Amino acid sequence: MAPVLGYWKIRGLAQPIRLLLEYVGHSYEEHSYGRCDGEKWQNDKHNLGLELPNLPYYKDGNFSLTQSLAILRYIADKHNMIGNTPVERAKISMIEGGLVDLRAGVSRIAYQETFEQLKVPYLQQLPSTLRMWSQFLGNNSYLHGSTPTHLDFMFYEALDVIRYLDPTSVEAFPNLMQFIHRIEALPNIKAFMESDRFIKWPLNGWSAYFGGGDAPP
Amino acid sequence: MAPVLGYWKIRGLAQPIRLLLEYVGHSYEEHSYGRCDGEKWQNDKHNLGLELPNLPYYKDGNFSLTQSLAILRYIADKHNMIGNTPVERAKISMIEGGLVDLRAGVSRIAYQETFEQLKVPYLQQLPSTLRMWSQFLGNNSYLHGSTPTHLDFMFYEALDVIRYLDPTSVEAFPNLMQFIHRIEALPNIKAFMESDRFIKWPLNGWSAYFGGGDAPP
Ligand SMILES: N[C@@H](CCC(=O)N[C@@H](CS)C(=O)NCC(=O)O)C(=O)O
Ligand SMILES: N[C@@H](CCC(=O)N[C@@H](CS)C(=O)NCC(=O)O)C(=O)O
Ligand SMILES: [Zn+2]
Ligand SMILES: [Zn+2]
Repeated sequence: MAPVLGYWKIRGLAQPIRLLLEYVGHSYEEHSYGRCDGEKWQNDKHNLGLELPNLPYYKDGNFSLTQSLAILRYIADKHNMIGNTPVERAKISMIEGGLVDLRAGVSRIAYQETFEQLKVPYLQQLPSTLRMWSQFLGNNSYLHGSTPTHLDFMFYEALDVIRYLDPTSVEAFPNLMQFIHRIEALPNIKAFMESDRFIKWPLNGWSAYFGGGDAPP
Repeated sequence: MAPVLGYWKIRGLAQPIRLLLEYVGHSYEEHSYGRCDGEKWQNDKHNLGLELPNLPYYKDGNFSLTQSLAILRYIADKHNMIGNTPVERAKISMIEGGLVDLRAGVSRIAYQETFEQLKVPYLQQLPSTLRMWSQFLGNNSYLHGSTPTHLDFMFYEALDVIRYLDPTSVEAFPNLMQFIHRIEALPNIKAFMESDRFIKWPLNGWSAYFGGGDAPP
């Protein structure tokens, strides 16, 4: 019946997609692959009709996609959240790119042993990165236009992951904190987050020294 | 008068932009940062009017962008290459994501001392990735539609870099070689590749162990 979103049973790259789906209210099924389901994925991989096999994937009948940003932009596009002029469309793609980097910064250091060493320079850098994001947000409720878009769920997830790594870093910018609360207050987001479905943990792949494991440390 | 692309004087993330710009004739000047211009950049960084400062950038009057894919898409959009329906748009974004992944597989190991060890499993996985790309392209001349797009220059650059790392990986796929030759024969691209301004080297940032340094070994 309903479209499928396949991903590891983790937050990671798919969580902004789930948040967007939930916020716009579109029906979907998740096909989760748990920590011990590596081989199940291997069996499905070349077998789902996908043109560029990967996780996450997204299947709706005949139509299928991979690449998390493409999936997210597909849903976004349905709600006219990707811009209407070359200038605006570009601006949105820049925002996405920066948000991809914001998230990936955490991922780049989370999978190696020396994470606690790497954390040190990371936090030296972070405040300017965050400052950049807080000036870009400014006094607006959302990153672009005046209602939530996929950029906002991207940004929320990144922030939330990063607050976890160091709660005070994000806490130093009032507008980012108020943003975090703004999104958590969105009724479909709140309901989702309070539901059976919601995946609080892990933030990254299970094998991560930070954001990994079956539960928080 | 002319728009400005700014980047390190390397191939890297900018090469497909440059290739696209030279293919369509969107006239431009290139503000180049050399190996020893770290300080230069640091100082322009916050005084170029950039909302999200970063390399590469693109300035065109009052308009500016960062994010390599965003710049790429801005130009492509102006030339009708990012699709016209939500489905087509979404597939194009999927192909982009796959292509960024393909280029990044090189970058993720090339900067590490340990590159020659990491090379070995990279080359074990590589044949399966190239197979995916080879079948996705099939008998078509170009990745999407019937004329060159930004995807085809992202793809060309990724494959050229990979061929350099391991020629016969790519030569095992005749359709991929024909694609490389097809791009190289486009008259605008050819004249470009033969010009003084072209950058043949380095592939990655100078400080890299694969595709780094001021010239090939
Ligand atoms: N750029 C891709 C990266 C996807 C990716 O690397 N996915 C990983 C986990 S986050 C995976 O398990 N891929 C499946 C596979 O390698 O077969 C995206 O955004 O989707
Ligand atoms: N996701 C960005 C990455 C940008 C990036 O990492 N740029 C590096 C060089 S590859 C840089 O020098 N950034 C400028 C800076 O960090 O100040 C893109 O695609 O443009
Ligand atoms: Zn809808
Ligand atoms: Zn033109």
